[PDB]
Amino acid sequence: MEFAFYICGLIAILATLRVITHTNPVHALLYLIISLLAISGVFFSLGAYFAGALEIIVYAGAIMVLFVFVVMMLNLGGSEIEQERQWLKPQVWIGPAILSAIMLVVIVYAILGVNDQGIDGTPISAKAVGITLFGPYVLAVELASMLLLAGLVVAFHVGREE
Amino acid sequence: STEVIAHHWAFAIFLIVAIGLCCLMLVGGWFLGGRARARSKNVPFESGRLSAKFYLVAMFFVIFDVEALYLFAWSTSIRESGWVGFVEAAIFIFVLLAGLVYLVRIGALDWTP
Amino acid sequence: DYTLTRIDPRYPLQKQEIVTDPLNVFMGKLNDMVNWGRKNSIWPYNFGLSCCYVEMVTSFTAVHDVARFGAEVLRASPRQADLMVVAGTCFTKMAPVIQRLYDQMLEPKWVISMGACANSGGMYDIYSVVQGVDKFIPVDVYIPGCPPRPEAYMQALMLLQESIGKERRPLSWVVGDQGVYRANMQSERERKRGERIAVTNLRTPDEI
Amino acid sequence: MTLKELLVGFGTQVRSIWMIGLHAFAKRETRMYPEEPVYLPPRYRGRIVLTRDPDGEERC
Amino acid sequence: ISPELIEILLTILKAVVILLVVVTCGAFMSFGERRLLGLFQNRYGPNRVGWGGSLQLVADMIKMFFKEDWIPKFSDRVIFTLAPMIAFTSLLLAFAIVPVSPGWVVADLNIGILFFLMMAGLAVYAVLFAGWSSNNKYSLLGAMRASAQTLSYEVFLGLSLMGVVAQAGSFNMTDIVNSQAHVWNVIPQFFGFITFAIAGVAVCHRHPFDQPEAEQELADGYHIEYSGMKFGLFFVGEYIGIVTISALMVTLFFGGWQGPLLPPFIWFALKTAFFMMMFILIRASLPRPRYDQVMSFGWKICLPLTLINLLVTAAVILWQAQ
Amino acid sequence: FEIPVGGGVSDCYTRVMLKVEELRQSLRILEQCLNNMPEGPFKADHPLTTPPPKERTLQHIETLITHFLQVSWGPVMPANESFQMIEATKGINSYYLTSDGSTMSYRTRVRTPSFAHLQQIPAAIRGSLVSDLIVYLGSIDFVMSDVDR
Ligand SMILES: CCCCCCCCCCCCCCCCCC(=O)OC[C@H](COP(=O)(O)OCCN)OC(=O)CCCCCCCCCCCCCCCCC
Ligand SMILES: CCCCCCCCCCCCCCCCCCCC
Ligand code: SF4
Repeated sequence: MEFAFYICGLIAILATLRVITHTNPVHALLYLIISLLAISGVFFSLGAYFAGALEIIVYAGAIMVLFVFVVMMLNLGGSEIEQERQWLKPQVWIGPAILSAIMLVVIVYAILGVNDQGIDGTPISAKAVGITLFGPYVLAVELASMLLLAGLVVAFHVGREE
Repeated sequence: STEVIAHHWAFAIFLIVAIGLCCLMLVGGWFLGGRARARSKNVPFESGRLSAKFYLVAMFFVIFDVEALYLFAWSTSIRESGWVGFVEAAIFIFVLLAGLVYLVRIGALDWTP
Repeated sequence: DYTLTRIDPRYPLQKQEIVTDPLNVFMGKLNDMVNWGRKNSIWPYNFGLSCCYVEMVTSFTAVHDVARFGAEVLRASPRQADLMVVAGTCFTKMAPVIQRLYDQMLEPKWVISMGACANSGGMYDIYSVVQGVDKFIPVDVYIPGCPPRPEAYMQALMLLQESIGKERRPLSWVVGDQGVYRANMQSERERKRGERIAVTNLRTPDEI
Repeated sequence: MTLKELLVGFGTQVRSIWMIGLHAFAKRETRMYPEEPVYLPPRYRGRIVLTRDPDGEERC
Repeated sequence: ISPELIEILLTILKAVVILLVVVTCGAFMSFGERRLLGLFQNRYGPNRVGWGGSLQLVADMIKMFFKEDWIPKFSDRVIFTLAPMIAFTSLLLAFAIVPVSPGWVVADLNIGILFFLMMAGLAVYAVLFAGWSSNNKYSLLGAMRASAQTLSYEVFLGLSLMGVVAQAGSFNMTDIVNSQAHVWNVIPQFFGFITFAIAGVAVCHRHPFDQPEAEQELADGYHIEYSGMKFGLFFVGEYIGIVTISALMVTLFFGGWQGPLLPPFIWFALKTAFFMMMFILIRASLPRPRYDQVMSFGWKICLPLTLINLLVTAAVILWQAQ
Repeated sequence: FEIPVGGGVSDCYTRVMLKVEELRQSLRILEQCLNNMPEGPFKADHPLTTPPPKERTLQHIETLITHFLQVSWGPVMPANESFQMIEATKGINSYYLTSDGSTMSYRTRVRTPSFAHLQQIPAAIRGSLVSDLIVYLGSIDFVMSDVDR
């Protein structure tokens, strides 16, 4: 339980670090596929079976398939991306990096001063999530379907060839 | 228990042996066999911008697959949720089918010109 | 009775030299089993050119069943195919395309010329026809006929099969001699002349 | 398409599958070269030879 | 020496035996593809390499091992090497949750068929990566068409599964195969039967949905640049996927290993092999539809059919449970 | 025998059923030929019949001479022009032969219908997809040797 969680977290952080510091869109997309697999391994270590299963079903199975589809649309062969590599110049990235660094310091200082007795890792089955989803969270289900409908119709209206 | 950790180790053994078998077969394919050189060997097979309906189909799949995951969560607890959950899933299905009918009737799913 | 050929970029860019047979019994058994596996699964290239291709696909059907020799996969890409069958006429416009399709194939590759057109230009001694496919690519097995009958194409397939069964190729590209060895087999003419001469009578052409 | 065309299409696919199975329960049409020799007609145009006189001389 | 370690080693040995049997029957299903097409087309197929052609597959394995393995210089190396790996391992791991016999299962997961669904997602990743990595616009458009097809059928694959999920009441394979102890699931979930059959055929790159044989004349197949053992990896992955979808179908709709008289593994093998022969019949019989027709049948027909099937299944289940 | 006709639209299916009905009519013609088959000569009695019948070549002298000068130099067609078009398997195929009185054809013109069909191709396939193009190519009944020759 501990080994899988820590290994998946380590390769997760390494993977997303390789995503944000890469120039090839397909290579970064593959790296974040690996990262999402790692987040789902973290979820399975924590006992959230439905959450990690769903991360590989749609988060690592549907949305980024559309991402690769758009990369296939554009055929990004490195035009106006790698010819300057301006995001690797230290005068560009050092400032925002120290911004996110002091933000991370503040966030982990807030996290480290809270109670904790550990996570027992008892599995939460998909039937309990289904019971709660169509129990006290029914408005969330229907209005999230409405949200998906709104995203669908706007993406249709904008993404047209004509 | 002993049985669950035995099944977990069997699954891990399946994982690593399948990975090693596929990688070993590719390694054997790449290692063996002599190599050739030619001029048009490294040119591609051409025997000597495309439309965004692919994106529209994929994004349609994304949205309908998220609504499908909602149905996946519902399906494992149909009996325990009672008739009220069935009714709520019925407005869910009605909204989904109304959206699909809308997409059909506007040529969004109609690929042909 | 062997020939050593190596390629290194007038076509073709290779030279043949007469070399004796060098053929460790472990390496010999490995070469025999490699050649057996190569000859029992020959993957031809689906290349539709002319009449002889129509007779090739007449060999490819159920009434002849070339599939029994493991030669029925018929890949449409030159990369996936092992054997190139030039079943047609080498026109001047189609000669560079034929050359490119031969170039895109990978070792090991073999060449079967089908018909008098691919053999020597044949009956078309004309301005727009290249007199033979051996002018620019090497050829392993020649078939005469206009078109050769399908069973003759299987006969050439077996001919290529025992040609492969007695040739030496490198097992790996990192250890050993990389040159391709091909046996100089005794030709079918003087081999079959022992029984072709003794033919005395044939059925008269007035019957079925 | 309507529902009628859908049922008609399903029926035609099932019919095609059934006829392919019926041909699968038939006899093989393959002439097994080279184990079975090819029957060729007497006037089949094949290998050119030079024949002989009945007296034993060459006829050319 | 300890009985717990003995049980663990026996379970590991059972899993390894199952995996080796699956890959060997995938290669033997390549051989059975050739032989059964020969039988169905009034011929014999390969029958001269060994007795009855049984040693042909060894010859293809030897040839594709000792053929030159070549990665194009213009192609990206890592994605080119990676795509057949995914196309193999995704459907192999999709098999990995099938219960063959009581006491013979690799992983008795609480999810199962969900893990099959995410391996199908990995399969669409495999075809997308194989298409993009070749650096060829023909393979680019061909694999885009194939990937859109498999998306358009993977959208309702899970919803066709959901009827059997509703009848079983859980996600585990053992509960699914034990809910068919009285009546086989092919009878109530007949719409689930046809929709899952169509989705499994389309998602596994099989006729009449196989893109590289859909248009060979445009030379736009995404396998066109793949050769050597990568090509054999692609076909072994496809045939292993045929075996996987057949075993999934047997354990889902046909009662799995449950049988009246024969041992359960014999019944499982017979039902799987019957569905493999059904694959041969639909490959050799069914003509290939046009691409927009495939889009229309995937979206406007199959998905509402799965939704209505799930609604009717829920109504019947709650109505029967007083 | 009967000549089939379409409804007025030249779909691929219409051409396919037209060729199927043509196959049935060809079976009818073959049955009619098999049932009542005339008995007589298999070559003409004209002196320009090339070659003459083989047995008369083999045991008569002027027939041997006619054979000798018709297989070696060739027959001397008088200087004239001739034309003949027939219904081939793919349409109408025509031969136009002009002779200058020699043993060779001064001009040999071969008209083939696949030439016209291949030129017709862009006027009908415009505004379609590529699978319709493959179906149209497979449903024309052409060959490249017909077009190019
Ligand atoms: C382990 C699981 C799998 C086991 C193997 C057995 C199952 C195999 C399933 C194979 C699935 C193949 C699906 C093919 C769908 C094609 C749909 C399509 O696009 O059809 C187009 C066609 C014409 O469409 P239209 O718009 O009318 O065109 C007008 C233009 N002139 O429209 C039509 O032709 C209409 C009819 C479309 C198809 C109807 C449904 C057919 C289902 C497949 C056949 C099943 C037969 C039985 C199998 C064994 C059962 C035990
Ligand atoms: C296509 C089928 C693939 C099957 C893969 C797994 C094979 C497992 C074989 C197990 C054999 C023993 C099963 C338990 C005992 C019951 C049967 C006894 C007689 C064989
Ligand atoms: S050899 Fe004869 S049959 Fe073959 S392509 Fe040439 S003309 Fe046609």
